[PDB]
Amino acid sequence: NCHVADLETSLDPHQTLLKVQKYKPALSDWVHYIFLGSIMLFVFITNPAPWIFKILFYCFLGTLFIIPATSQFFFNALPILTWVALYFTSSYFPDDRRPPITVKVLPAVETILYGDNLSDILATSTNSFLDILAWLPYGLFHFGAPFVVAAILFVFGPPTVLQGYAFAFGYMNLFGVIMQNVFPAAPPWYKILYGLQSANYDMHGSPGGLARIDKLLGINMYTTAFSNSSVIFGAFPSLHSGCATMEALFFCYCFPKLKPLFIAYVCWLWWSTMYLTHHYFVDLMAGSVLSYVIFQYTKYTHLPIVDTSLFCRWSYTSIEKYDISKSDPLAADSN
Amino acid sequence: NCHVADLETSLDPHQTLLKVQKYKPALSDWVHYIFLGSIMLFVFITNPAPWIFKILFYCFLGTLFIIPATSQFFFNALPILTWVALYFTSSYFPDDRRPPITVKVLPAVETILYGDNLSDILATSTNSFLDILAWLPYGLFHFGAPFVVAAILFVFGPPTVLQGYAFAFGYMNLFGVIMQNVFPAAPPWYKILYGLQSANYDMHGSPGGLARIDKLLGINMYTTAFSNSSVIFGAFPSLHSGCATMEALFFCYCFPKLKPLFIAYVCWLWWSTMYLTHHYFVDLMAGSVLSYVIFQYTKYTHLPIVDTSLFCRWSYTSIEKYDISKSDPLAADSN
Amino acid sequence: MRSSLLTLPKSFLGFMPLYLAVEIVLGISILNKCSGAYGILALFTGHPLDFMQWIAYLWSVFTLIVFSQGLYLIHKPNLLVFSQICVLYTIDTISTCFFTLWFTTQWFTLEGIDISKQSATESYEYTMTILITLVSLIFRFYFNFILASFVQELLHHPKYLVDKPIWKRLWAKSQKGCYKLCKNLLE
Amino acid sequence: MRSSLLTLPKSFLGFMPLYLAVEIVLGISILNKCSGAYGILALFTGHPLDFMQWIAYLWSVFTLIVFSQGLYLIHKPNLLVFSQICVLYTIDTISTCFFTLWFTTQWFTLEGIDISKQSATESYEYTMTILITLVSLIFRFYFNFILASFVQELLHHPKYLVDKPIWKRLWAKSQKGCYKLCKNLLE
Amino acid sequence: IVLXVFFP
Amino acid sequence: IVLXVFFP
Repeated sequence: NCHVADLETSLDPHQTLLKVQKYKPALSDWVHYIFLGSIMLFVFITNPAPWIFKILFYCFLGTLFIIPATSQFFFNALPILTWVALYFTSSYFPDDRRPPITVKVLPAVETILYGDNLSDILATSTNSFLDILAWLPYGLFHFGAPFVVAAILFVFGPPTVLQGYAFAFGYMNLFGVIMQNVFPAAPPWYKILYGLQSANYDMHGSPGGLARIDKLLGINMYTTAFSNSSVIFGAFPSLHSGCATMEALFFCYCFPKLKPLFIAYVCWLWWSTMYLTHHYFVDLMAGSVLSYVIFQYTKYTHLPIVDTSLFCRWSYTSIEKYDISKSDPLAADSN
Repeated sequence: NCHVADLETSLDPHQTLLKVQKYKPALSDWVHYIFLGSIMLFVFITNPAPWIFKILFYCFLGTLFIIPATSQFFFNALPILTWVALYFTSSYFPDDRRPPITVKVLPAVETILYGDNLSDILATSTNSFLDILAWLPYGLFHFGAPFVVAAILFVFGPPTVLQGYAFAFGYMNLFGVIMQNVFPAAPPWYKILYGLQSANYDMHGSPGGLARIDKLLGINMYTTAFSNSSVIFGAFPSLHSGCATMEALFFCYCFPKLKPLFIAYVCWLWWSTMYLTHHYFVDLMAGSVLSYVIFQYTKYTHLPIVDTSLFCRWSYTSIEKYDISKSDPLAADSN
Repeated sequence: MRSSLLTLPKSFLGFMPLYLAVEIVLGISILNKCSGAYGILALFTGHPLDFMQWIAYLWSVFTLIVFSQGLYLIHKPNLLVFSQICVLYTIDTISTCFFTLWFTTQWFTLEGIDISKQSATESYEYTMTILITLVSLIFRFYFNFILASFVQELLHHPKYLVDKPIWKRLWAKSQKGCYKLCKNLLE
Repeated sequence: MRSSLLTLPKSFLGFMPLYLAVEIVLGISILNKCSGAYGILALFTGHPLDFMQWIAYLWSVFTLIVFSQGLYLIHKPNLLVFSQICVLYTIDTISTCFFTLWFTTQWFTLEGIDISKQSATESYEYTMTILITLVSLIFRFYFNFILASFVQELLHHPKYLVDKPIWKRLWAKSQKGCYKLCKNLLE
Repeated sequence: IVLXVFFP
Repeated sequence: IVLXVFFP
């Protein structure tokens, strides 16, 4: 029997319920589940949608959570669902119950801590080749990357690496949404277009350089899609940068041999985001430090120890959780 | 040492945290705490009030929850707090996101299952003595009774009876508020005044006979206080009847010798509520059956076994939880 | 008079023993006859009742005393008492069906944009009325089956096994005959 | 040159060992010098920089290579390397303070009812600016103390104990002198 | 007190 | 898809 390798092949909810009978939590798990269920049911009550639609959705979600195979998948996916639900519900928050827009704080922190307005620096001179070079990681690889990371981490990573990936990705995006709602901020194209004056939630967003991309390949793909968005002032912390950093950290954790590639990818994505005038550098750095700390916790916790002689998941015959106490250089005088 | 009798005299949060380390839950407790924390944080996000006020309130509530003596008191009181918070927050729900008013369902169920409109029956002939006789249990003893029940159950009841009282009272009132928000209904004075036509949430409530009480003792105590309320269409289930039934059931549980007194009190309160034209009889019966089932659970669970030879709490030297399995008449052939 | 299958449950929705459910059933029933008590108050207040409501209210009080005996003897059975209760409760179930039909007939013979939305549609009100009436009727029938099964499984046992003015003669003969009836039906 | 009390923490906010915090500190620092890398891209793009920004960016890259060595040697210490890192990080802390003052000066020299509420008050914007700048500065100083303490408690041990062109001579002499400096300061 | 009215 | 825009 190769239990570690194989997924769950049982289909009876009784097993799940008896596991919940058996499982023992700690304060970590108490606050985890209390917080996540809190957000879930808050979204249930809020989020204007027909009550029958919402009841059916949550009932299907529950019966998907409770059946062992789909249970393990979607129960681990839980934080991602919380992120998505809270994001759209927050799109349905009321206009004058959310904080005022800070159009002056991000340029201040950036010019103070990093020299100049780096978005303006990288956008001083633009052309078509650079427009495409920025369009790729912004609009294509950003959206395709979480699923590719899941597939590659599932096959080539050790077992249960994907659980930690789901946990870290979900909590990163959740804290990102919470901090975007707590602290609103106008992205750089706002200073480019209007300048320094004060904003309000009754103005439409703008693409930036994706407008040039739209002109290039003749659609209107992005102008309409942006200019009626609800996260216009949602440019702190970065979520493009946070996601890119999380994906690259997990690639560098699972594949430690071809590592420079992923750092080059992240720098490509940061340049792409500040090229199209969608972020300040402090935005990307809030996102990146958030993702970094989250991943450090999740790696010196939950995540297992990768092996280097083993090809793919189905050749891993053990789960090995990291150990803070032994591994430290500043040991207990073991020799 | 008389551990059972004495309250908690430690004052260090470390003990509480180590208890939470030690404590082991079941699905009952998982759903309990998830649901209660869900409602708490939903109220936190909703309930328009200055964010600093709300943060201070919740921080004080937490530090009150975490210190052992006040911890046991207020942590057991938790469902009552959830009830109060959800009630006022629901007072702050938006006007057109809550169901339409049913001004025809309660009279229908009442005339169908109980003969006639009993509120009209008891209000056919009114005077001053009856006005006072109805004013007492509605406006005075109703408000004074939960605290008197707590005091008497604490002194004369066994230890931990008050925990079950807090649990049952809180969950009764919580389900009452939830069902009042799910299913709105116009109380009998609505049919008396307007008749059968359709309501809307932009009309003011009315006292009923408390208007006569106001005229009697010259104030304006009740007319103004009612005619700008937010639970005008909140007359199902009854909460006067639910509270009266819960208090009387606990009195009849702790004091099984002078029991007819409490039943007479409940019938007095039901007459008082249908006299002032504030409830239908189906209202009171929804409230009473809700309270009855809740108390039956809480008594054949959590609640301890009362003794009859023991005067007051501080003479109880044991806690004895009821036992379904042994006590049933339909036993396992024990003799 | 003869045997009959009459399949009955041995739990209240699976998750609870019979006797506790029996106590809950009796308590739920007693309350709903407090309403008859308030009708006899309609006697004093002045509201003019008619013969059908009088019958309903007096029958309510009658069954209220009997089911009060039942609620007293929950924890210590007595097969006469509970057989009387079971059959009297079945008769009361038939009477409840008759009276619900009578009174529903009674009542249906005797009866900008946002503000438009805030008031329930007539279809919704009729739907809720029918839902609440039928929920009560199915719960009545389930309670009746719970009582029947409790009496049956009191019968098939050991201990609980049945063996002054016209008052006591009549009441004790009523219980004995009712036990005979229930025993033939369920045993 | 002589001894000094210099009280230092032996944890990051109590709840974590020094070496893990050291790795986190180095990683947090390396990112913020990727910004200097993008300044050297400002070289190509066309934006005209001035000497102060050039100094900041080149110093950023310099310390970026050094702290990259640090991030490589986290799990296996090497007292030369980490002493170099500690002192270079302290010099960079002084330079960070100077540059933050310079650039704040730089920027402050070079700069119905509902809609009124939706826009932040100037006091709020200045408050947030000062909050975020100072949070960065205190976190910088705390990181600096973490590095110092890690080097000290690497010193007081066993194993971790220090004992081609002008390139390698210069770098190895730099590490040796820096170790001497740190050893005198902390031991 | 407006809950389940007493004075405020 | 409007989340973190792809097509709808």
